[PDB]
Amino acid sequence: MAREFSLEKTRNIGIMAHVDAGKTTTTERILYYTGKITITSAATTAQWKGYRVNIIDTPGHVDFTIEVQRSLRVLDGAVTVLDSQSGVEPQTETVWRQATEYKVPRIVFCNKMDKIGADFFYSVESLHDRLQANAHPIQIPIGAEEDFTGIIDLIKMKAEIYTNDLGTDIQETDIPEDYLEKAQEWREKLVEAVAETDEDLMMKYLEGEEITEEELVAGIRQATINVEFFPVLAGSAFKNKGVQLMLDAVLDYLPSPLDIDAIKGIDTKTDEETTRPADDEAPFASLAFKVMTDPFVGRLTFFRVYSGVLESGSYVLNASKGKKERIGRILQMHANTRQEIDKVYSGDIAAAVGLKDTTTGDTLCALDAPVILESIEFPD
Ligand code: NA
Repeated sequence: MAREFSLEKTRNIGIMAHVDAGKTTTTERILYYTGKITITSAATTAQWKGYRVNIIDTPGHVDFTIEVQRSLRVLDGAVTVLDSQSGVEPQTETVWRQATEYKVPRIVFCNKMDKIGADFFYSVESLHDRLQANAHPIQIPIGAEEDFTGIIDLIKMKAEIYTNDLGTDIQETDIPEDYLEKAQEWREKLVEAVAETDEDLMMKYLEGEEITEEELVAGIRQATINVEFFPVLAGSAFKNKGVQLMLDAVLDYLPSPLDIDAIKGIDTKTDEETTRPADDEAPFASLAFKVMTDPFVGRLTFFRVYSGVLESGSYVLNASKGKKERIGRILQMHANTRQEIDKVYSGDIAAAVGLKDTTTGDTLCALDAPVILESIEFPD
């Protein structure tokens, strides 16, 4: 009947992580924290503090084919996970450059801060040296290796101290005195780096004016969405340290569907290029990204809606196959449940029951406003 979560309050994300960086644990913990109400699902519908969060599956190994490019068009932003002991590795770099080519904003989670050899600053520096990435810490860890016990928020200049490995009984305190100057130092570097991404901010910073928290957070957000800045966080997913903070950063800095360039397509009627921006009033257009065989409802086809709205029990056009398709039931797969819905809006992800001739990469769109979307980048 009504759109539950607005476009502004939607986050379509992927987790970019090599198997050594702890992809599965991080994903499992994210699904746990965002699922409050082995088969890995193509996309999980979830929530975090009033925002819709859709976690989209991505490969744990380097993909040099076309399949990688497709998932990058479905997700809007990503969390890149690093093994704090190793920093950026060759495989990590390739994945990072692909994501930059396809303009995917990212926050970086330096995982395994409790492992022997874990070095947050080394990991941060490797982003600059090996990728020329404009990465800046928005946190500094309290301790390292078995002494890793907390995380300092550079924005608020407060600290979280963990008392267990469950993610409960978190003590919110002031920064310990032995880390205050170091925190001040890294916060100054952060302010300076953010100021360098915005002319109006740099003018104020150079003139010595006070940059507010709201202005600093907004600056980080805009630069991150522009793929010209990468906030760096720390934690241990397996020991439930820094997970909630990282999820907060997804909301704070990663893009909503309105923050991304509108998807391009070919209008088959005029034979010219067009776009399908996130607009519930515009004609329906979507991309299928995974075909699943579910052991309950049967053939499920996952899709991402870019424009318009789709009602369950309707007819749409598979513009890639050149034929009309019936959309029966529509489901959204949660971590612990499966919800049936009668309408999917722009920017959301869902799964249609029993679609006959639809495969990954196909455009599903309005019968009256046909378009072929750019799943694979158009030739030139
Ligand atoms: Na994208």
